[PDB]
Amino acid sequence: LNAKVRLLREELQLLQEQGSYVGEVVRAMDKKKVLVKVHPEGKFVVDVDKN
Amino acid sequence: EFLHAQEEVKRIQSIPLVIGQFLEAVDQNTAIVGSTTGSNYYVRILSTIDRELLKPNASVALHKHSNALV
Amino acid sequence: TRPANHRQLTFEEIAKSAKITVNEVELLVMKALSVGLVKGSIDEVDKRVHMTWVQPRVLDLQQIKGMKDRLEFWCTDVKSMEMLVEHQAHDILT
Amino acid sequence: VLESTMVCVDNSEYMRNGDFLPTRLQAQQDAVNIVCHSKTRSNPENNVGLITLANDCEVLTTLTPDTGRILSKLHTVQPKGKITFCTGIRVAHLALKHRQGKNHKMRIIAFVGSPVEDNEKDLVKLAKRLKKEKVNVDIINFGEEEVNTEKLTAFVNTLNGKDGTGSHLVTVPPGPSLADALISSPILAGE
Amino acid sequence: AVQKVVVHPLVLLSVVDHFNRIGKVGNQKRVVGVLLGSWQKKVLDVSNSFAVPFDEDDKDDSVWFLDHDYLENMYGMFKKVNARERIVGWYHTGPKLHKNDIAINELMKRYCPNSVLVIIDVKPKDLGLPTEAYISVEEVHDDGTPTSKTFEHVTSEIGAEEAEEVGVEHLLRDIKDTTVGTLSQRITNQVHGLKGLNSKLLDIRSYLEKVATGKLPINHQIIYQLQDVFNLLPDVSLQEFVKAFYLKTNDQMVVVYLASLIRSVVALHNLINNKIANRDAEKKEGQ
Amino acid sequence: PAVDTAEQVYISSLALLKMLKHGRAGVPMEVMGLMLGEFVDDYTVRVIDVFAMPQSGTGVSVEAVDPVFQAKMLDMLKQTGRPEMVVGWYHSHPGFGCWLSGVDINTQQSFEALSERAVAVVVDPIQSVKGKVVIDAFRLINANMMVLGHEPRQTTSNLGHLNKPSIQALIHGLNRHYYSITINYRKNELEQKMLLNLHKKSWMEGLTLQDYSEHCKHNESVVKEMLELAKNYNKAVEEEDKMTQDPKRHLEEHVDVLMTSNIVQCLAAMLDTVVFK
Amino acid sequence: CTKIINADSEDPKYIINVKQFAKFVVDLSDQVAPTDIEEGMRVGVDRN
Amino acid sequence: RGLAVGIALVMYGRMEEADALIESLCRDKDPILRRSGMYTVAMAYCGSGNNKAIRRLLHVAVSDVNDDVRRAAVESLGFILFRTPEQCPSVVSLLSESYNPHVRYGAAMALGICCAGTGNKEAINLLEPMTNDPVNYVRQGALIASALIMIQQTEITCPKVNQFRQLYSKVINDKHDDVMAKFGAILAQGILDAGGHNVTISLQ
Amino acid sequence: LQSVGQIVGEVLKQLTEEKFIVKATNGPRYVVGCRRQLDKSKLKPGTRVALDMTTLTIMRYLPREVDPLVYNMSHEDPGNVSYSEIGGLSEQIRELREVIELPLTNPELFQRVGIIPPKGCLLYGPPGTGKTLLARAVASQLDCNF
Amino acid sequence: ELQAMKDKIKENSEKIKVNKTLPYLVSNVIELLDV
Ligand SMILES: Nc1ncnc2c1ncn2[C@@H]1O[C@H](COP(=O)(O)OP(=O)(O)O)[C@@H](O)[C@H]1O
Ligand SMILES: [Zn+2]
Repeated sequence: LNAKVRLLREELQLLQEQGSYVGEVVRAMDKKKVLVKVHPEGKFVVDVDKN
Repeated sequence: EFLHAQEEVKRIQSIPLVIGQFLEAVDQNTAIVGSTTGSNYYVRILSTIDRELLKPNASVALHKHSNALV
Repeated sequence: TRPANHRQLTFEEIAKSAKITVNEVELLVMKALSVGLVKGSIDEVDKRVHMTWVQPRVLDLQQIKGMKDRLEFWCTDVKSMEMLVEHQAHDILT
Repeated sequence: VLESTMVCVDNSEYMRNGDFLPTRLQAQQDAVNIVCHSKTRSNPENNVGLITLANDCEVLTTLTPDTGRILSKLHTVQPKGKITFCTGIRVAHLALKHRQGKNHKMRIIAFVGSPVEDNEKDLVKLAKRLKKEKVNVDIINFGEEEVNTEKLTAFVNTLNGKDGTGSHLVTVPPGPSLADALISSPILAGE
Repeated sequence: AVQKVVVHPLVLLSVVDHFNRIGKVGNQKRVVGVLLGSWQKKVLDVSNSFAVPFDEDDKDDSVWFLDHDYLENMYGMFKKVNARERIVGWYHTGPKLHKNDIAINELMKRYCPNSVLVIIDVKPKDLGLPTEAYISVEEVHDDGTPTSKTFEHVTSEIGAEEAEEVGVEHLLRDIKDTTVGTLSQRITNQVHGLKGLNSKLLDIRSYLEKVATGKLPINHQIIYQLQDVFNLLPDVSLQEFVKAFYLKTNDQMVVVYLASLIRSVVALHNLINNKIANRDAEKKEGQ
Repeated sequence: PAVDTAEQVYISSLALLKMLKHGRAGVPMEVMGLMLGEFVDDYTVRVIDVFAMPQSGTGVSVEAVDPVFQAKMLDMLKQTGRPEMVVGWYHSHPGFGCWLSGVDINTQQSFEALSERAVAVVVDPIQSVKGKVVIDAFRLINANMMVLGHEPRQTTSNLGHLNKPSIQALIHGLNRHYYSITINYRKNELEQKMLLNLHKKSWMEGLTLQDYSEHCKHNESVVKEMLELAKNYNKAVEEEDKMTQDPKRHLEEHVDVLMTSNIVQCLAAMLDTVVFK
Repeated sequence: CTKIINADSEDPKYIINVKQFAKFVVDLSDQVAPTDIEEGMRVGVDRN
Repeated sequence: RGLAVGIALVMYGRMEEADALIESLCRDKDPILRRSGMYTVAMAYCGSGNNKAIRRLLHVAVSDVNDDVRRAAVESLGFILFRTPEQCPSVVSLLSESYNPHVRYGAAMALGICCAGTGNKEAINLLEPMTNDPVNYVRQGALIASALIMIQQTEITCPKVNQFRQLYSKVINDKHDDVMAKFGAILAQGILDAGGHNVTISLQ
Repeated sequence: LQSVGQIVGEVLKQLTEEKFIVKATNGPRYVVGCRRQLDKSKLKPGTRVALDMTTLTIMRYLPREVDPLVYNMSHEDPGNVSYSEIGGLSEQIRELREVIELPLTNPELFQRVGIIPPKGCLLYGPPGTGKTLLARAVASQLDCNF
Repeated sequence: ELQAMKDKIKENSEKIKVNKTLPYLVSNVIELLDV
């Protein structure tokens, strides 16, 4: 039962968290920075995370 | 306490949802969708949506703000 | 006067009431029904009348005392069965 | 002089009396108008309210510094019913208690021309209680003087206690002019 | 007149806060205010309220100082803040009426034609709603008795907009019960219903005893209503009803029996799976 | 004397209900209002009640404060018996998460200049959907301290934290310009009871009988679905055994609903039939 | 800017055609003279 | 909070003469007073294994609405059970895998207090997975409890102390680590090295 | 002040009784709910709808779109000519009036006879013997939608 | 009552002022219906 409840709570938290855009990598310019174009709006240089 | 959890699930699976197209299954309980608003998102699949019935380029309904494939 | 338990009325007892032979108690009950005072039905095959309504009227203190006694009995029964049910289901009541 | 006042106006049937030209109703209306004008002109920061004494007492204007609204509201008062002076004075006392400004003197002016039907014992007890709550009652008598003179004197004496000149009684059996009498009354002389 | 009135949780909490405020700042027997809502047919919806200064004598029971100027000022202010709300009644937090309530309702009827009085019991009961709705109707009693201006009960209910409803749910999440029928909760609900019925019968019985002994007068409408109750009592000793009841009980119990059979079969299958898994695990651990 | 990360705003139930009502009573407008309450000592903001403000037309800004209205209602409520100062201000951000814009920062700066312990409360009526009340409380940071490098808010206790700051606020300056405050609710027992009264079920509802025709129809629907699920369950178990779940779960749900509904109605029927005679 | 709606003497009420976004109406303010500001050429609208 | 802890301290050693005050506090509506009641139960039945107190603490730990009270109840349970250190893990293990992070933190601290200066094996085993949790304060409590349990334990006696010392060093030396987790690790190192490896922690 | 505009859309599928798939024109497509006072039966695919801005609920239906061509074609049609203004062609009036009017007004004649009502007629002739006028007269007499 | 009516003229005027925050939008009036 505890596993069931924990799974449901994690699912609730993640769903209540918003979504995420999808982008195509134009070029991996510089370390920790990635130039990515996201449809439809302009192309941004993103500060890539650690993972 | 396990009750109220099914309740919150059925409540997040509400009426004013937005239709979209499920493009690909990136991984378990997560996938890429394209909202009919005209933009693509990488959202989280709710549980119990018959992954077998969730075929590529299918018509899905997403939470209006979380865009989750409810 | 007749309670709902045995509210069935008979042509013969109506005749023993206000003086009329049992060939027009039907018409009397019909007039009551039409003017809209009592409600129910008439089964003249067995010569009885079923009532399920009576135009309420102002009453007397003795009548109210009898009604109070009846409600005493009803409330006692209600309390008894409440105690029974709560005692029986004590281990699931939230 | 910082002050919060309540004009208690009687509107019983006896105000139909035509002795005061044109009628007692307009006579007392002009009386309240003039007294309110004088009191407001004296330290405008004072505030004024209006109580009507009818079969069931009523309040038409809570403590306010404006006299125009008070006069406009009073203009519609009509003669009707009978006076209930005890309820009127108690309502006035409650309103003074509720007055927003606590730095004021608790005064109540009452045009009480009528035969007041109240017990003497409770009458004097209420007068003494009002003295305890530090009330200044001004009483305008025009009407059944022969009936209410002793009771109004009891009011004044009990409220004054010793040297308590704050409470006043002015009686005008004749009807030359109510406004003239009130302006030439000792209550308004100090104002 | 108005047939129904529905109060809002916002009104309830405002009233409770007003009473607690007055009590904290000084002991008092009542607190009074105005009720703003909207009209949709004869179903009033009290969507808001606000206090007004008020005090009265407990002995004479005829002297009080409701502040009509305060009332009109704050009504205008609330009109400015939100438009679609108008004076529909007044509330007081008194467990009992008083000889003044009629006079204060007379005062309020100037502001509203169909002014509704609402008695709100801050003290929490356990059976019914905490709000009672009354309306003053005076007419020539067709009963031929002397006519005296008095109130009349009005059907009351508690209802909330979506906003207040989400708010109250978030506040109550700690003790909120499951929004679904669970067997234990349903049994408890039947027990509570029996509690309520017993209490209502006891109250009616106490009134009947009072009338019979003579401490009160006799209300013809009350006697008529209790006559209708006793006359509407059903008969459960009739054969043509006993047979139908037995039939329905048997149907329900066949459904229950099939359900229990399926549940037992599933439990046995689970136990078989557990036995197989345990034996496999022990064999693997040994080898 | 630096504020520590233990200060907490105790929003009354009345305050929260009024705020959310006003937000949904004027969405999509940026509704505004004051928050009457009393700072207790240094770590509490006890928001007794909130204060609706007329729609000023110019969105939300200091120009919408309407000082005459504010002061006159302050005095008038004080007369009513509610003597509290103006602790902070609330204003909605419909749909656009919870955070402060430039005008919001300016207004909060004015409030802090008036008294440097007030708060800025943000409520989102659209995203405060059933079961979620997305509200936030904020206060500004001082540029001198930020440049000096000393942390904007002291941390003497494990409280204050325990909350995951929203990425929206992080982007809009959840720490560069301002900082969030924990929100507690002062749920009195009496208020909790009076709220319960909302969906509290009357004894009529408790002791009533569900319609028998609809009851039989529902029983048939569920029993037939259970039959189909039983067929599928057999197929699954047989294939599993031969080779060496969802049908079982659905079967359990259906059996549970059948049992509970049937037993409830039967017991209610007996209670009624031997209570009403 | 597309038009000045005759400037209505006072209260000019200019019309703007923010590209690919929308068309709006504006008072502008903060400039010297409602007429010497602009007639039909590029302009910088404030954000909110 | 101060009054709660103070009342609990006052009613120390009184095994059974306090039951009236425990009942009153536990019935009270204030969550801080319920927490005071849990602390009072612990101090009253300190080092007694009194099963009435254990039952009350446990029922509060799974029934009450205030997560602070739940955590305090679990810690008080540890206080009750320290006298038989091997016995507590059998209880607090089931809580340790709880959905309520406050309950998890309470389980961590209860295990730490119970098996302080004992070097128990299953206690450390339970703490480890908790030492790897997504929540912050649960990790903090797990680290501190492990420090309490392993204070003055050589690798030979407890073949996990080296692993936990390396874990403490790692968790301290990190970029993205949560502040509370780092704080717990630092205090854990301090406790494990307390007294220059000459002082242990024992409640008896 | 206390009114706010809705969102014009068109239903696409009557989903579960409360769920309606509505496509907001020049925008996305939602699944929305229907408010209390509405005719779900009236709501059919292709019907216009006024959704709410915030909650996206079907506030009320709206009649099907009107093409600009059909609007100019129908809503602007001045026809007012009595049969007396068609001097000749009394017989052709008989046949036309019969076929057009009589099935419209008093179809029970056709029902009693057993024949199904007619639909249309050709009305062909040399360039100007009078056809537009002959149709205008019947349109005016029936005062129906021409 | 005319003074109160003038005050209501004032409240109407301020309502117009607040609701006429000039930065409007421009839109076609395509279609036109009524119930
Ligand atoms: N029988 C008739 N009576 C009166 N006018 C006629 C008759 N026949 C033709 N006309 C005239 O001839 C014109 C024919 O116009 P129209 O009907 O538009 O073209 P068409 O004759 O090809 O149908 C009309 O304006 C009408 O006045
Ligand atoms: Zn803002």
